[PDB]
Amino acid sequence: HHVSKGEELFTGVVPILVELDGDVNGHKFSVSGEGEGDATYGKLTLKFICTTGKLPVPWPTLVTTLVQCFARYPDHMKQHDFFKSAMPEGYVQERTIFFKDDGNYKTRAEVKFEGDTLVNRIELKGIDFKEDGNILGHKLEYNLTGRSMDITEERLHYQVGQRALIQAMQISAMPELVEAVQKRDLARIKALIDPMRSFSDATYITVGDASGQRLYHVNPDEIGKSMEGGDSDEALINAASYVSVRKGSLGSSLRGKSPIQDATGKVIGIVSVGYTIEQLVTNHFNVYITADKQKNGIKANFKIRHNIEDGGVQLADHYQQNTPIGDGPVLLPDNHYLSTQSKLSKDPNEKRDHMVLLEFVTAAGITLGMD
Repeated sequence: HHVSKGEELFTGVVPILVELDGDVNGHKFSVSGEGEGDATYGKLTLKFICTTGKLPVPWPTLVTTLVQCFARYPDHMKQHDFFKSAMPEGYVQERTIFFKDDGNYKTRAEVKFEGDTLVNRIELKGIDFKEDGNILGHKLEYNLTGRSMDITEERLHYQVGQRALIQAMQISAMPELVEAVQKRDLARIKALIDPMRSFSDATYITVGDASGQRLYHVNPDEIGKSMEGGDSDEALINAASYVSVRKGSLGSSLRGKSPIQDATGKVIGIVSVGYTIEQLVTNHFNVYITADKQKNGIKANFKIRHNIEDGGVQLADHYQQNTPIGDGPVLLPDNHYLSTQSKLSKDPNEKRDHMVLLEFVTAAGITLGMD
């Protein structure tokens, strides 16, 4: 064998460490990140902790700064994966984030493998911020919800379906859920699904009994009523796991369904993990990537509109540059983009100022080429 380099280092789950040292208008802070990435699904699960106390800036403005080497590049685009090609020596990621009518971030980061762990060490410098503004004043919603009805991205819709079915099958197989469904323990079911729902980027998780009556729902007034859509019988009766598109109480949604079975294999319930069509076509950002031949790397210029609390949008104009750390050859890609979806949540057992991040990054924009 040979030592793994490039995409060979991302064939499985890779531990992640993130270290941010920030300085915004003299307010210094540091963030310690911890998690893992699975480039097979473009999946990132990270937990960030402010090791200096309170964060002087909103957590959503640090998401982009706080590892696109875990992007899910399809087989026909793996020759355009600059991020992985620079591994393990890694790349330098530089950004200037212009917050409209406010200050700006300047971030320099080294994303490289340190041992078997992918590490993102960032230095952030923020200047010209107004203390009463949306950033220093903590006036932004705690989310990173996209608002771009953009492309057909058919393959990406299937991937969320795969993502929904993986969750539905995993949740339906949980022994604590099976026992709670048997005893019809609504409070126990709620206690099991609530944390997973807050972490998951899915719009909803629905738990039904053997006849399709809801034992759990995002709206408690829907508990006890029948599930809506007419696509639950194949799991309730035939014990099948599948993906379907039907209209539920929350509208038309892309949903993965799996039966809940006791030890004898008898169907006792059903789990439905769904993504509304609205969230499916809107909640995402496209990081359009182009090659920078002279600087031997890539450039990225995208926009993020942080929702201001009680109305308004705070534009965060990103200008990104990635250059290799080593001298080895790197993939200079054709024009493409990274479809990124983020779900910001909180650890209920964490007293320190923190942010839990679930993130899916998928490369697209280059067809298979069949003419």
